Amino acid sequence: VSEISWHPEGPTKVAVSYAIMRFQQMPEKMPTQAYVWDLLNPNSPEIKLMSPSAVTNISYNQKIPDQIGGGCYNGLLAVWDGRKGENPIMISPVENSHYEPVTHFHWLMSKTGSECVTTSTDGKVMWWDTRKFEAGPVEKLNIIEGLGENEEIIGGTALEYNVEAGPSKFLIGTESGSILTANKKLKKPVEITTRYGLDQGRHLGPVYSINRSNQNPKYFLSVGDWSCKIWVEDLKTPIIRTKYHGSYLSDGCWSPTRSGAFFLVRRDGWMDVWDYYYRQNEIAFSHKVSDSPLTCIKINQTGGAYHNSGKLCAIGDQDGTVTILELCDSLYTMQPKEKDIINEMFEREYRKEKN
Amino acid sequence: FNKLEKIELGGTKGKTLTESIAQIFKEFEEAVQAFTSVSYDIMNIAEKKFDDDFYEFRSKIKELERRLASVITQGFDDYDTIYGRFKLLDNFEGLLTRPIIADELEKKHIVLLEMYKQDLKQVQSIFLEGKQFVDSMHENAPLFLNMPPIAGALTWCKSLRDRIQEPIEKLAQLGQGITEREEYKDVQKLYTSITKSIKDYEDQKILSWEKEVEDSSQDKLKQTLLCKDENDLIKVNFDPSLVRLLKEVKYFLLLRLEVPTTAKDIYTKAETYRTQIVALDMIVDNYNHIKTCLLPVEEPLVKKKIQDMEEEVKPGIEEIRWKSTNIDQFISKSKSIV
Repeated sequence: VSEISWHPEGPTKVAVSYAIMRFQQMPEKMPTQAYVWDLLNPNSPEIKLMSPSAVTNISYNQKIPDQIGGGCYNGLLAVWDGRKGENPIMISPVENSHYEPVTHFHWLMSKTGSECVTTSTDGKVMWWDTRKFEAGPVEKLNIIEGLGENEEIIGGTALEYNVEAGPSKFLIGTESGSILTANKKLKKPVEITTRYGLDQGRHLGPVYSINRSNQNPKYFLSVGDWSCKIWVEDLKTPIIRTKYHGSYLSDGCWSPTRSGAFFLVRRDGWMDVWDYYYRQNEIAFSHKVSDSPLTCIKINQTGGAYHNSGKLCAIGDQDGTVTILELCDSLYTMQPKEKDIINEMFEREYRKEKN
Repeated sequence: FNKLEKIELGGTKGKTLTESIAQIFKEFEEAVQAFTSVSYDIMNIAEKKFDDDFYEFRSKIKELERRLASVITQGFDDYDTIYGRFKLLDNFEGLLTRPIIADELEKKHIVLLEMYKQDLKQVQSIFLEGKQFVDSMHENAPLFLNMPPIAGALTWCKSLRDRIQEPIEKLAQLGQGITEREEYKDVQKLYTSITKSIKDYEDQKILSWEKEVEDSSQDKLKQTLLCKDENDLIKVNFDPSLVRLLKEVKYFLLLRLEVPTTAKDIYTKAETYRTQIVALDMIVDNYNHIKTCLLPVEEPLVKKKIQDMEEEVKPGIEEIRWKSTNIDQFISKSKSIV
């Protein structure tokens, strides 16, 4: 289960896309379909989404209810409707589509009509229009690193976009381990305004997940190789590096309800929750979801019925099983003065880093 | 003391440590106010009153230094990581109070060296379990997401190698002959042994890969396009291995080191090969639909139109050889007839 997404209206439906990231380990003519599960009945998927090729990443769109957009292994971009499922209504042109498997697929919420930005392994980043796929993506950007006269194209494995950050700033994580921010401009097609960890922040392994806490937009944590790091908006180096971990961390996401605690899922099948409110030095707790490696972790936002924000977390195993874990009420519920304490500690850490 | 006030470590526990540091900075200012007032004095050689003040001031500096040693020791234990502890040392690099703080630093250096021993052992133990899976190309392998398996092993080795050597540059920075310490020397021997094993594995991969690249060159030269089954459903016969070899070369450029020999021409046309395959794929899908989706009554009614296309594409399949591609013209005639 390469990517897991949550229903925008509430945590009642989860969309999971299945594909094999191993190079040439996928059997010829293997099944390439996406199933959207329902919390009420877990025996089988409520609806089935059929695509020409396996979809690496599928995410829900808040702007249009029950609309799912995914990136195929071939690099084709497809859109499905949650209510009817079946075949995909919108498919991008193959040749004009970016080469290699899609790495990340996200929906830009700052538009009258939903738009999707796709970052993948060809070292390019493209912005697409759902209403008018037309002749390829509207904007094409190659992730050159180091500027100057030395240009090397490095594939981007992570794309981070937030409403608080706005449409102006896009966060991208390269295969080399550096993070590049691209700012869309009416005047010039694309600008790589900031390079993150060019010298001291380079990750040993390619960055897989880049996320920013919902409570504070300025602080965003990138999970790369053994240990995920947290960087401030204007500092090239990471503000805080947390320990080291067994195997590698496939995906780490901030808790929407509480800024202080962020969850990282390792490739050893163990998920560990890091809470900075109580102890910065050690993991709050470690849980083994399954023997199989955890490919990705998604945390629900907003909510309805008996489920509050951050109560349910969905983690996708390498085996293909998807498990929803109900977090403890104390962990999800904001603790007294958590927002004030985290801001003071983060600002203090940022000041120490500047010195 | 002025430098100490500016320091903002912001590591592990916060504010309470800063408040203690702020009081220590104030404590130094209070001593300056006593000494700072300097009634009479003015460093007179004849006056011995200043010397008495110096001794009182000497005790105050020692009290300030003693508090700094305690706070510094607590912070080092709190970080719990070699990188985190090292960062704290850089902040206080100019704040060491000579011998008072220096004695505490020696105790800190052995603890930091011990931590690197655990990381080296953990990397090595992880490496051995990971190495067996990578060689057999087993599922849930160390290589991240999807990448060429032979190319990925070299990239994976580099990530492990980078983690091991990040501390060594920082370690060489430490003064007071920490190198002389036998414990430090033992850790260095362990690090050298781990690096040598990784290179051999990389050399086997690159060595074995080099031989595979020579075999792969032949596959591109003699694949062509092959039609299979009773129905003439022509499909690209480009060896799936070629795709891995071409994608394999791009990863090597990202990891630098030494590029393959004679794989450049393939990498030179790598962009062209991708464009040609997409164009070739579209006509093949179009050419198969007419071949097998045609109605039974339709084919008999106009056999000549379908047969001419087959005769037209019959030479094209024979023509196929990645050695020289004239598919743009081949494509224009084939797409228009298809």
